[PDB]
Amino acid sequence: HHHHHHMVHITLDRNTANSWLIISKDRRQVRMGDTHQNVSDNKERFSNYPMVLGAQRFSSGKMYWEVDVTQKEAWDLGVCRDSVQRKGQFSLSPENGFWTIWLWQDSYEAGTSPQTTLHIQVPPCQIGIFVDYEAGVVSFYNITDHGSLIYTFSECVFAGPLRPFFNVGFNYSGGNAAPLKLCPL
Ligand SMILES: c1cc(NC[C@H]2CCCO2)ccn1
Repeated sequence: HHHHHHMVHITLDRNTANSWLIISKDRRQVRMGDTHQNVSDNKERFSNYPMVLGAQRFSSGKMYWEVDVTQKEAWDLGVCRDSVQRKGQFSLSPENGFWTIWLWQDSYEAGTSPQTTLHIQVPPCQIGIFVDYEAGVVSFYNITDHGSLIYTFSECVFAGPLRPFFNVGFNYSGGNAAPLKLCPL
């Protein structure tokens, strides 16, 4: 792809994080802690899942960023509306304000409703995410496989400002402790 020149510097918003997440000093990495991280509760925190938002809000233009997922067994990545539900149970779908892909149990899927199987020959270690606000497009790229296309959501109805979206996943297995990292430009 040729989206690299739309690169944006994303940082994580601590205030939105589930209370078990640990965000690095530079706000560029996030991982699952083994306990509550001793923060107060607030209406912005995702309560039920190990999720966090980027601080940046997008309402126009073209934006691109990359995320490192090396050695993880489970994660969700993409964008979401600023006004998505934070508390309780919900599914990741465009109807609920999410445009996402994930890894779960050795398969990759797009967060449509119902979910769509992805066809990935080279398991990615870094994911590229492209948003074209005006066109209503969210695309995902396999950086490990020379930028090959993973998935495109088109005809998106964003219906609000967008924020970068992250889920580090649970670590019931002991094999999913590794962080998500925002990769340098
Ligand atoms: C199972 C459930 C846990 N709940 C506390 C936090 C983590 C994400 C959702 O809320 C923590 C660890 N194992």
